[PDB]
Amino acid sequence: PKVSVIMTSYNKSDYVAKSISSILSQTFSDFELFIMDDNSNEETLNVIRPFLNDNRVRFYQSDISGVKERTEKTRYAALINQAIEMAEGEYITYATDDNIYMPDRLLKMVRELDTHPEKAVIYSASKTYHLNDIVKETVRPAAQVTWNAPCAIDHCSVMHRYSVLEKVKEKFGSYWDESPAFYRIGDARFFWRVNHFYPFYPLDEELDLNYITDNEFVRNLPPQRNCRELRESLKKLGMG
Ligand SMILES: Cc1cn([C@H]2C[C@H](O)[C@@H](COP(=O)(O)OP(=O)(O)O)O2)c(=O)[nH]c1=O
Ligand SMILES: [Mg+2]
Ligand SMILES: [Mg+2]
Ligand SMILES: [Mn+2]
Repeated sequence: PKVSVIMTSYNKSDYVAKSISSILSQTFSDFELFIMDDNSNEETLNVIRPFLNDNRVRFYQSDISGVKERTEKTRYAALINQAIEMAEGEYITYATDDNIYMPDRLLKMVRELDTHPEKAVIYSASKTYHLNDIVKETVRPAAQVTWNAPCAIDHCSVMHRYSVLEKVKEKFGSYWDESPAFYRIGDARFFWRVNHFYPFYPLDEELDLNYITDNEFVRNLPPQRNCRELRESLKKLGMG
């Protein structure tokens, strides 16, 4: 397939169907969809189950269980890294169980990369609906080429050439960073790695959607490193 969509899933029974469905109904149909479930509850598994009937879905379920295992690594990064190793697509993109793809997302992103061989990483604008019907709408723009993606661009707004992954692994030893110190902003940390070698090219269109309302787990992670740290290191890096 031209595109490998890598989605992660953990206990979002009320939302995961809409997420999956938004991918399976894309106008661009030449993709494989990895559903990397991190050993979710019964309710979640049962919502996902019918979608496994779609011949494009490649479902993998971990055996992870308990606070030690959930806090040993940034789980989604480990899952994403696993999927990357199995991916057959020329282009790679990410999805989650709480994010919705707009119908022409894959089509528009694939066209951008097909058309511009010089661009390796692209990103679109993203929209979040704050609920309570809608009380607030937040848009994350995609107006400029950027060498400083961390915390400015979301997990779910990017597509890149597979070849990007080689470079990243060559320097850092892995693709996404599994260190649990980057649990809250794992996307930013992976974008930080990519930004050592590639700028992110914009698609001034809103192509993904989030809905939001306007623990022994938290207490067992290491101190969390933050955005500022990443942005300053890239500014010092001085690639742009
Ligand atoms: C907590 C956890 C999340 N995940 C997945 C669920 C989501 O697809 C992804 C991000 O988690 P999420 O809870 O959405 O974090 P955020 O606070 O950024 O919204 O990680 C796992 O795979 N394993 C886990 O143990
Ligand atoms: Mg061009
Ligand atoms: Mg996030
Ligand atoms: Mn989320």
